[PDB]
Amino acid sequence: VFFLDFLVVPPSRYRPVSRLGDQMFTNGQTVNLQAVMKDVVLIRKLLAL
Amino acid sequence: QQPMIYICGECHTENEIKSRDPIRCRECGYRIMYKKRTKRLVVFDAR
Amino acid sequence: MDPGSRWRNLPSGPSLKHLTDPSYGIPREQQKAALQELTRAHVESFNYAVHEGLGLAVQAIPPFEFAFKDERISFTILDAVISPPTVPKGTICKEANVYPAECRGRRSTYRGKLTADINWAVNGISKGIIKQFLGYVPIMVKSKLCNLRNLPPQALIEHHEEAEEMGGYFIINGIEKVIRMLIMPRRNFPIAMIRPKWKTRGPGYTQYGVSMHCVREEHSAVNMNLHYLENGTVMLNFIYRKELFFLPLGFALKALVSFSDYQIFQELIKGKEDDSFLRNSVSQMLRIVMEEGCSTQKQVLNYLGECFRVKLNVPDWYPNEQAAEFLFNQCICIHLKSNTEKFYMLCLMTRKLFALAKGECMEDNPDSLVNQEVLTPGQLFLMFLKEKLEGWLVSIKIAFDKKAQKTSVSMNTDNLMRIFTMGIDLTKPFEYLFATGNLRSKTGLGLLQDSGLCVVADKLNFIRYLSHFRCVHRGADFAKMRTTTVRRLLPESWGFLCPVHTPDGEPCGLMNHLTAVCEVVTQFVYTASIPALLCNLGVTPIDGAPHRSYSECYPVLLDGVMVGWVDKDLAPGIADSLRHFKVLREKRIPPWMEVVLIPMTGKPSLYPGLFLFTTPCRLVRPVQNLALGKEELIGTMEQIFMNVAIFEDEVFAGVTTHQELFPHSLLSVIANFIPFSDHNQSPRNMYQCQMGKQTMGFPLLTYQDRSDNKLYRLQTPQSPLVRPSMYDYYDMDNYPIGTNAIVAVISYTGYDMEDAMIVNKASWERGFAHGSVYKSEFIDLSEKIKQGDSSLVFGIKPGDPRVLQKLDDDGLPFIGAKLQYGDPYYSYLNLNTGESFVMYYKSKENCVVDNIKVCSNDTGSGKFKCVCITMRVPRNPTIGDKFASRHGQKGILSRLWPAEDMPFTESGMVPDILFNPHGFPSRMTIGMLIESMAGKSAALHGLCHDATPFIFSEENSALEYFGEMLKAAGYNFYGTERLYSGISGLELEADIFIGVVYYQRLRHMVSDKFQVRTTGARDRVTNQPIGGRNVQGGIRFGEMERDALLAHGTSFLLHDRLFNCSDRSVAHVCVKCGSLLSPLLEKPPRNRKYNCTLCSRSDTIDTVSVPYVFRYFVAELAAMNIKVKLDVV
Amino acid sequence: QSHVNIVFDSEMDKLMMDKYPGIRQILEKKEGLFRKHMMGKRVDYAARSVICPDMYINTNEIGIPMVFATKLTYPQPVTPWNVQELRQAVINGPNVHPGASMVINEDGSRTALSAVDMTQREAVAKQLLTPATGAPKPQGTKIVCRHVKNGDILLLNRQPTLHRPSIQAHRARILPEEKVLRLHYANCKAYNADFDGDEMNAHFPQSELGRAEAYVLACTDQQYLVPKDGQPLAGLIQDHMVSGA
Amino acid sequence: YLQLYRGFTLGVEDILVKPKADVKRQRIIEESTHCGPQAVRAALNLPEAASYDEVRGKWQDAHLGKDQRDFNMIDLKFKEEVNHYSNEINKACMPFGLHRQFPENSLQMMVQSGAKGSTVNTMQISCLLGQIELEGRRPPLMASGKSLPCFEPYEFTPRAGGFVTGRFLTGIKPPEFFFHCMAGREGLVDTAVKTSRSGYLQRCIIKHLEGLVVQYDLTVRDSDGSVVQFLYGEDGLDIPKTQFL
Amino acid sequence: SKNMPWRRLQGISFGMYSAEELKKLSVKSITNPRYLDSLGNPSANGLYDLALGPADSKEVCSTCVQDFSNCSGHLGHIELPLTVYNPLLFDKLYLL
Amino acid sequence: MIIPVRCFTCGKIVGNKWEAYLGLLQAEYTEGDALDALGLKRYCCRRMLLAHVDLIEKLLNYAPLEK
Amino acid sequence: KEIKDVFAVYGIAVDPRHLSLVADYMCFEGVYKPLNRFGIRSNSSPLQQMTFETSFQFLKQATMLGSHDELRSPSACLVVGKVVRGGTGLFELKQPL
DNA sequence: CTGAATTAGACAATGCTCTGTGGCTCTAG
RNA sequence: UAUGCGCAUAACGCCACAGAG
Ligand SMILES: [Mg+2]
Ligand SMILES: [Zn+2]
Ligand SMILES: [Zn+2]
Ligand SMILES: [Zn+2]
Ligand SMILES: [Zn+2]
Repeated sequence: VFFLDFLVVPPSRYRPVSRLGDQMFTNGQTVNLQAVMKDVVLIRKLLAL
Repeated sequence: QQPMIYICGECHTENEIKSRDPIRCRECGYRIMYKKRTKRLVVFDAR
Repeated sequence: MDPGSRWRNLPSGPSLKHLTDPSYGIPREQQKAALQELTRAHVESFNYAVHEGLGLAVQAIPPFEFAFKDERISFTILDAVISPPTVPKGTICKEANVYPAECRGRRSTYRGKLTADINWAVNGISKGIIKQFLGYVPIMVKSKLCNLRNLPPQALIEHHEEAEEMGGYFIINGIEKVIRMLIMPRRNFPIAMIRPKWKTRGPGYTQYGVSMHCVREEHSAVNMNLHYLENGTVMLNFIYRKELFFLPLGFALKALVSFSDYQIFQELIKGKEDDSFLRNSVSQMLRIVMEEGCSTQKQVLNYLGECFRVKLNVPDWYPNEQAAEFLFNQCICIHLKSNTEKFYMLCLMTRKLFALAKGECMEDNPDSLVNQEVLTPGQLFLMFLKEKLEGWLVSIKIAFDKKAQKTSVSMNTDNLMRIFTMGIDLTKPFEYLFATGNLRSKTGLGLLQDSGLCVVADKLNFIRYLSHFRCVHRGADFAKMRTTTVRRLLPESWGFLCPVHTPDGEPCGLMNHLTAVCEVVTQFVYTASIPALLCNLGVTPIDGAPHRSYSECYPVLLDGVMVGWVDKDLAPGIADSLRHFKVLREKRIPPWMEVVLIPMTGKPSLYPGLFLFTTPCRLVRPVQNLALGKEELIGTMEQIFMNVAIFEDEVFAGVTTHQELFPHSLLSVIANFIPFSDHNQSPRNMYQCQMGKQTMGFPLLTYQDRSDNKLYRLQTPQSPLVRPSMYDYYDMDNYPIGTNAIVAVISYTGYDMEDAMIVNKASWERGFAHGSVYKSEFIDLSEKIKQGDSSLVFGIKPGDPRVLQKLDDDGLPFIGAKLQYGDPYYSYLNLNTGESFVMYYKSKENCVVDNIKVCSNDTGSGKFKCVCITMRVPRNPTIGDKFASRHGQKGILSRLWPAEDMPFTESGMVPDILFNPHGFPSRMTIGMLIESMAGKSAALHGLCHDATPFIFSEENSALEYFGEMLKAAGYNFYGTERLYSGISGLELEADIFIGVVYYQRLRHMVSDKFQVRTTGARDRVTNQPIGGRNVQGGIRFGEMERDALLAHGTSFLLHDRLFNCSDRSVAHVCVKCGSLLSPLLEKPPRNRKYNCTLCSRSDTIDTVSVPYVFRYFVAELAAMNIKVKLDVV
Repeated sequence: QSHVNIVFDSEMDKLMMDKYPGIRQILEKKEGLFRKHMMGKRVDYAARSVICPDMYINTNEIGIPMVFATKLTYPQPVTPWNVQELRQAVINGPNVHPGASMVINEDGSRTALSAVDMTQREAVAKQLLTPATGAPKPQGTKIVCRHVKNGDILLLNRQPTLHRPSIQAHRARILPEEKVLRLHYANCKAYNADFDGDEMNAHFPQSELGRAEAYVLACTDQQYLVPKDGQPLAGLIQDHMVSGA
Repeated sequence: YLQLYRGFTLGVEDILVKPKADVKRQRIIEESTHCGPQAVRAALNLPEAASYDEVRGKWQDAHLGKDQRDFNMIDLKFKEEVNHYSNEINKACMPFGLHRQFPENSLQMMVQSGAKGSTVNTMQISCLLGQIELEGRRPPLMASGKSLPCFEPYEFTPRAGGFVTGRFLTGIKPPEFFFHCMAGREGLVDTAVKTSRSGYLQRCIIKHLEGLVVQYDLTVRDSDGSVVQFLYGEDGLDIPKTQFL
Repeated sequence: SKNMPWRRLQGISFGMYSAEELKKLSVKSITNPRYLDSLGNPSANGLYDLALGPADSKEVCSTCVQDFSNCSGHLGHIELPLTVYNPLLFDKLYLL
Repeated sequence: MIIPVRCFTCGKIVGNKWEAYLGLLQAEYTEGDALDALGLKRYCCRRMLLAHVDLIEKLLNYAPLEK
Repeated sequence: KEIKDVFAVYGIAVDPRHLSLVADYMCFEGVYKPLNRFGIRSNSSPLQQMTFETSFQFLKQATMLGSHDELRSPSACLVVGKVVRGGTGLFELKQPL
């Protein structure tokens, strides 16, 4: 438990997007999870290389 | 029947404006136009 | 008094003859010059910054050079002009000029057009000049660039502006926004201060250090610090692009001049010749540079360019000598332009540091106004504009960098200067500052503040609107800090900042206001003749021998330039000669010069020297020089060595040098509108300056031309019968904010105790204090209704039963019309589809449509999609509305009392406002009693009394005066009458004080404050109610309410308020393994059973009752791999 | 690793832009999760308005406007000994005081009463007190969400809530054509209120448990002495201590 | 009673002072003009034949000094010297020497029956404002040693140090107006700053002491059973009910 | 209708999870960094995937079949390719 | 803005006295004598006309039609 | 005595029973303990420690130590939506059958 | 050749509730 | 969830200013 093999995505009803007339706005939790996930994709391509 | 009259802010000339035409005064080209007040019944209390 | 004096037309008493004059309502041939001087700082600073400061700023931008493939390319800006606001090109109009009423009603920005004559050169030869468009910069109204300049009041009425209209504001998106005057340090002056936080900055730094705020022609600003180290060594702090750099003093002093080390030594020990600790310290500082192989000026410049080239970012082909010259031009004493003058000013700052650290002079207080000045709007405009021009050149270089990386086909630049179009356009970064107040800089512009630089100049009334141009703000960083020492009223701001006019609460003492006589120096002059004038007097030049010991001499400073040294037996003679020349305007000495001679006491007083200031942005005020008999402008530092007198009686020969213009010149414009303010307690005058600005008054005269969000209008306002003479000097009957009321001070009804008040019902039913509020809603079909296809126009589908006889044929309500809740508000139809939509009126207040203006774009090519409906909401005074007198006596209306039940006097008169006499003892507003006696005399005799403060002494009292007036009118000397009871019929045994008090109606109404929430919307994360009354939300039952309800012992009442009435959710737990996260519903084959995902058994799942925020809590802890195990028993 | 740190705690990683607040900043501070949404909460069935004085209500009473009285409801269940009162309240409807906003049926379905036609509200008032219908839920009766009337208890409150008499339960007295709450003068030292523009929160308890411990425990009559030192804090003020003397 | 039969008001006849008492007041003010240098010689311990330039030189030495203990002693002796004239003026005007006495005086009936106000307020209306005292000291001096631009540097008179000796009945001259504005602003800033210091203290004490309730054995126990007191308050009694014991 | 809860929390305990216990709790491995497509719907294998809860009332779930008003919400996991520290325990890991 | 029809305190018609008041003041009466010649005896009536600022002549310089 | 001397400068008389309870709490453990986030470390309830200050550090300690909360604190009963033990919650009502 | 007290740095806290408006939330490469 | 008539539309934060008690 000192180490992570995976993050945990909390349920999507606790991470709602706040739209106001044809513009979506993501909250911070989904953005930090996405900044993990883009880097995960980058490492996965680099280990493929 | 009963055209929509708008009044220019500067020259105060009366302007008919339809839906599709660009809005500017037909004489002086000014950009703000005020809507004309027409005769229509409104009831107020004197109180 | 004195001819040509700006305060010679101040009236001896208030007249009331202008209200009934036959020339009333006829607009004058010229604007009243009393009102034009309230915004004169704003206008004149912007006028300098746009015409002359812009030329000086574009001469200050260095020729920008960079690297092509083969040859260096040089860009320089030869000229920059700002054009007045006109229509775009290709626009068919009769008038090319744009006026602020269009930009204010269409909600646009009133923009000039910045264009520059950029020259370019390849291989050192100038190939061609390019006139090039940069962007649109905003224009201050009634500047030299506004189109309302030089117009008479009839011509301002013609262009839908106010007669008597001053402008210190920008229209940014239809909104008048003012740049309030910030407090900066005193420019070009060494402020010796003590800060213990400087000890945490280096290894042996002391708390002592001399700050310096250098500005160059109001287009640059650089803060720098000398620091004192415990071995007597001085470090030189300097900031370059918001980051600090620490240099020993010998490197700077040895790089600035080609002097010998002994000659630099003699300049630093120059006052204190015999202090051997200083002698060893400055020989050690000069030895530090010698030890690092820097024996000439050129080697120091080479070393300093080597060490600062990475952070500094010159082209890589400059020498290191030039790279150090660049930092000494951008960072070190930038107000000087010569390097030897930088040496002498930096030696003076070091000598002041040595005197501070040896305990021999005293700390210049940064909080005293002596050491402070103002940031004017033209200065901020011009600094930000210079930074954006430099950034524009850098963007052109990045454009050539992109075309060298991407399109490197080696096309020569043979008028290939449509790459300027590929440069940045500085319209949007320039409008962001004026639209938000937030400062996005890479330099920081020498300010210590990042935000709050532009504020909406709203026009609730005219008393509030004047306060944006007189406000001097201390800083936004100080409201967060919990100290009470920057919020003190210090005596050095006598006559410069007002003592009463400041807010209450968080900005109290920070948001200060100028006095009525105070004014900001905004003129700029050539001071090339002044040092030769000083040397014609006894001031020896700084190179020549002073013919006496320097310990018996004064350092002379002319605007941050150390001119020389004066024999201390000659320095009062030189100071009196300069004041003589200043007040008589003789030897091109400016009338706004501060001639400060700080004397040599021989004690730890201020650091002595003859300081001479002629720069702008200083506060300056008129007194009268009694020796000359003429009016003199004295400054803030100059004032503390003068003995002004207030009254004629206080003038003593040989003691008082000066005298004020009038004894109430210590007060604001706004604080001079309080009647008899020297009889009130001072918090009650501070409250009136605040709530005089919250008054529903008469804001303006152009109601159809003004499109702003709310606008509070009093219906029938009256001139006060008892007002000061400043009320008539500033012609405040153009915009009156109150009504005279027959106020009786009686404890009669039971509803007027504890600040509440009673209004006669029959006066309210007649026109007393009736009002309106004009709400303007700007409807744009592009901005809000973004569905696609960009072809929405207001209109109806003909034959629509949703809009029949309720909207007009253009889908837009009638102008006489009323609007209840749920009525059709506007209709718009899609032209490429055919479908018409209707929008409904969602406000809960019945309004009447006032006007509807329809807007184009900037070209006259816009389509019928922008509109601006303005609606009138009635807002007559109800129970719960707040009134006020002019003395700080606020009060909620508790009761509208009938006229038959009101106590009638023996004259046959009821009051229309009852006042409870218990608002007097703890508050001591005696001026309200004098105002009522004075207003009753003013009504009876048909007069208008003077209520200017400080005109009544103890010998000739105010109550004696107005009692003799009431006695002459056949009334009581003490203001009381024989009232009867309207409920009983009997004459009341007491003798009731009644008069005429001028009341004000504040804009805080109960119709904007009540709210009730039964059920409604919930927050989508926690399922608790939402906040706000416009979104129809809930109120908090916070932590202290939880605590106070725990103290009652009512536990089911907390369980009610905090579980049943916020979020009672039902979760499913596995009772075996204790987990909310574990149950899961089966995919259907019905059955609808749950399975614990962990133990795979469907038997152990049952419901509990948790808050929904507890479920959000356990999910967010599961996101951190924290297990929450429940004991469910 | 620093992206995962920012997911858990957006202050563990310095020197990185484009971060948003992590789970620590969801939890820790003012405007956190505990202090903003667990220890204090937004709440339904409450009101807030400016207070004005009133002497001609009792000391234990509050003056509720018709603005609030026709909007704050209480879920009164229908028993055979109060069905005439609730039936008249259903007939009056949601815009006539004393009335009712809705009728909650026995299965949890909320029959909203109509402000327009009296025919629907007459049909609902006939249909009260009938036994368990064709739906197999016989456990309960209907609930009529009737308006706050004279005598209902309401917790009043003024921020900052510094001691225990800063929240007291007042009986309601319904006053027409106003928008202010009417408070007696004997309570103003307790709430520290002085009618210069103060506002007060009126929470309306929705259970018989909350009502019964607001009548007994948190009543105004029981808050006569301050808990600080047992001295009185309800008493007459300014005009009264002059005319009694 | 205040509606029907008696009225109640506050005129200017309730705050006026008789002419003979005003002559006494004015000559005590004239004597108060001259009590300057004795209060400086008393604090600096100088012989009474020392010149006015030597006393002023040593008071320029007490000021401009990092010790700041001679200077506070000089302010203390000035405040003690002018408190004598404050008390003489308040004797000369307040009980007798008012135009009306209690009970016919309405301001005295508000003060003395406890309705509203204090005796200090009535003395400030009718006698003097007295010494203006910013943070326990006389109002500050400028860096040149003068208290306002209308006064000399290191002037001995009490008028140049905040002793107002004007009243709200007849007005306040501009220097005393500025000193009084210093004092009013420090009062407003002080009440702005007290609240955030008093709130965090109460929050911390609440979050520790919240679990302590009296059990059914009469022991004040924490929420975990830890016994804090064996009888509440060492006798077991309730504070609102010990008042008549 | 009938009060669905009559059980009662007696206590709450804080601990950590094993990774096997989350991998039993998780319903979808989340892979796609793009939340929404061009047509506005949530993606497959993205952070707003419908194997988690719906984020609004306009959709239903995939694991259960309920709408937004009855779905409890479901956990997903981003399977990291390589091992990172746990920031809750990094100080105690440094000390150990 | 415009002269009130009645006095606020008592209901005396004061709206018909504004042009008479201006004609008396242009005929060189004192304002006290001009208020006496209109029969304004109570000072409630007398401040309604004494303190009236007539903003409608300033507010009609912006008259729109200018024709 | 020191709290009485603080309040008695200002003419304020807090009753002696409040002061005796506060001093008996601050001296419960044999040492004079502050009422701050360092004296709340001794508390039995992790949720009360989280709702007071530095919620993430007490959460981290409760997760490391495996701390149990008995849900008898007034903060812990309001986190989980349970009726608080003081006042009308020290007892339960039973219906005789 | 290592436990010792000390000192600098890091960090966490700093009253409560309520009402509005206005700009921006992904512009730069 | 609110409005309107089961149906149609609207479903927000962060800063900064200003204000109330
Ligand atoms: Mg108040
Ligand atoms: Zn036109
Ligand atoms: Zn299980
Ligand atoms: Zn689901
Ligand atoms: Zn009248």
